Amino acid sequence: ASIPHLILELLKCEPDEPQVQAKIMAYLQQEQKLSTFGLMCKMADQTLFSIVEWARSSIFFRELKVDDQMKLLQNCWSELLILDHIYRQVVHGKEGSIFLVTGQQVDYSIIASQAGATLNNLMSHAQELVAKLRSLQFDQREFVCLKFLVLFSLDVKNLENFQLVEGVQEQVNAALLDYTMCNYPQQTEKFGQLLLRLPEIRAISMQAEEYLYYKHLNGDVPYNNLLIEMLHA
Amino acid sequence: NALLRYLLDK
Amino acid sequence: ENALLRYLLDK
Ligand SMILES: CCCCCC/C=C\CCCCCCCC(=O)O[C@H](COC(=O)CCCCCCCCCCCCCCC)COP(=O)([O-])OC[C@H](O)COP(=O)([O-])OC[C@@H](O)CO
Repeated sequence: ASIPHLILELLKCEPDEPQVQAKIMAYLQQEQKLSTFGLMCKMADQTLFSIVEWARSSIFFRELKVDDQMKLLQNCWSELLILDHIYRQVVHGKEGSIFLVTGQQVDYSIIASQAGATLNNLMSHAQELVAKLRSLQFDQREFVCLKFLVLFSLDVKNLENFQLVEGVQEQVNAALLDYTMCNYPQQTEKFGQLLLRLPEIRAISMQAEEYLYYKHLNGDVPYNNLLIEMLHA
Repeated sequence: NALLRYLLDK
Repeated sequence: ENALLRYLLDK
């Protein structure tokens, strides 16, 4: 490939997947009379620790005051989890099998038989999104760009340093515009197919929070975590 | 219990 | 507001 310099820097921030994977597996084995949905909330929770860790030592994010950092992540935590999940399905996913953050492949058959209406609407919207990205040969350069466009959002209020946020939007957009031009020249549509996937990720993630809040009020989400604290505002 | 054991075994 | 988020961003 040919990777614009800014994308090379964003790539260096990607953590070692294999270590996150066994860290989350080992932790779940320790928590040990747990229910299926409760176990997955703990797996999503620890994935969110992993997301905050990545953001914390990322290029332009490390330069923000903590209050700016929180505002940005309170706005995009669920989008980052969805994007993370979606990109895991493009690379490692196969025929009828959700690839988990812990490394295993649960057959989609298992989820279909046990999932209610809300979760079916969510899992299915997620899968049509995965398949759209699968057909775009979505790669890691494009993925890390989308992550920074999601993180450095312009829909966030009360930012002390709105100038630096607007600047990384500007530069990441232009870096992605550059990468699609060099690597996929005769595929003019590519850039736009990636940007139009952002509204959809936002929507799946608002839906996911509403689902997770429904489950929390039903008493299914075991006592409080990073996920419910993000959910609380 | 059920799900976690399924994950380890394959 | 978010005591846990703050903890994870400081140390
Ligand atoms: C991919 C995006 C969708 C997932 C969003 C998850 C959000 C937060 C993290 C929680 C992770 C949950 C894991 C999946 C849930 C689960 O364990 O499945 C359980 C069944 O067993 C299973 O399905 C076990 C297999 C688990 C596979 C995990 C796949 C998800 C991968 C992780 C996602 C990571 C990204 C997250 C981002 C936030 C329970 O299903 P349920 O009974 O909760 O079904 C929901 C039901 O529809 C709600 O009630 P209702 O709407 O039927 O009631 C009203 C009715 O009267 C009118 O319609």
